[PDB]
Amino acid sequence: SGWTFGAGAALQIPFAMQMAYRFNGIGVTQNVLYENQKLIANQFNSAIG
Amino acid sequence: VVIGIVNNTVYDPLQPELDSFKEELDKYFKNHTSP
Amino acid sequence: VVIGIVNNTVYDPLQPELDSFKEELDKYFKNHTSP
Ligand SMILES: *[C@@H]1O[C@H](CO)[C@@H](O[C@@H]2O[C@H](CO)[C@@H](O[C@@H]3O[C@H](CO)[C@@H](O)[C@H](O)[C@@H]3O)[C@H](O)[C@H]2NC(C)=O)[C@H](O)[C@H]1NC(C)=O
Ligand SMILES: *[C@@H]1O[C@H](CO)[C@@H](O[C@@H]2O[C@H](CO)[C@@H](O)[C@H](O)[C@H]2NC(C)=O)[C@H](O)[C@H]1NC(C)=O
Ligand SMILES: *[C@@H]1O[C@H](CO)[C@@H](O)[C@H](O)[C@H]1NC(C)=O
Ligand SMILES: *[C@@H]1O[C@H](CO)[C@@H](O)[C@H](O)[C@H]1NC(C)=O
Repeated sequence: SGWTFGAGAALQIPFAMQMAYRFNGIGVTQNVLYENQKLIANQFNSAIG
Repeated sequence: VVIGIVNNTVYDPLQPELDSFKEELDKYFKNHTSP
Repeated sequence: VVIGIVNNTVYDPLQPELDSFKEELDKYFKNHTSP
């Protein structure tokens, strides 16, 4: 549900779509995420290792 | 490259500036090319 | 439905762009259709 469950009812969002919203608040457009989806997943998944 | 994209037609806000005025220009041109 | 609304005209910004071109184009049509 992302973060909407901290203000009332919980609403579902695809996880790929949700990460675009976080980049939107940072200051970078959401388009850059989809153009680099594959390497980010490898970068993030190996980060926790 | 974008995964999960879908097919549909997008509308330019300038289609009412082109599709609705190119037709007026066509409407004039048909009245203009007839003579 | 909105309370407190007032009366005036929303000056179209697309209008001067087309008007300046219509100062050409509408003039051109009268320049080209008349002969
Ligand atoms: C959205 O609409 C567009 C336009 O109709 C679709 O693009 C076209 O998709 C077909 C098959 O999906 C492509 O045919 C393929 O051509 C290749 C050769 O490049 C051939 O090897 C394949 O076996 C197949 O016949 C067609 O080329 C393609 N048109 C262009 C201009 O690339 C698109 O698939 C639609 N997408 C969805 C999700 O509906
Ligand atoms: C704003 O202007 C509109 C006209 O576009 C006014 O609407 C008219 O109001 C009169 C009575 O006030 C009616 O008899 C007309 O039938 C209305 N015409 C339309 C097209 O609505 C409106 O009253 C004006 N409002 C203010 C606050 O000036
Ligand atoms: C079409 O051309 C005729 C010929 O003069 C003219 O009377 C008429 O106003 C024109 N109409 C438009 C819409 O241009
Ligand atoms: C008016 O039409 C003539 C052709 O009849 C053309 O040569 C001229 O350039 C036109 N006027 C303008 C300002 O373009």
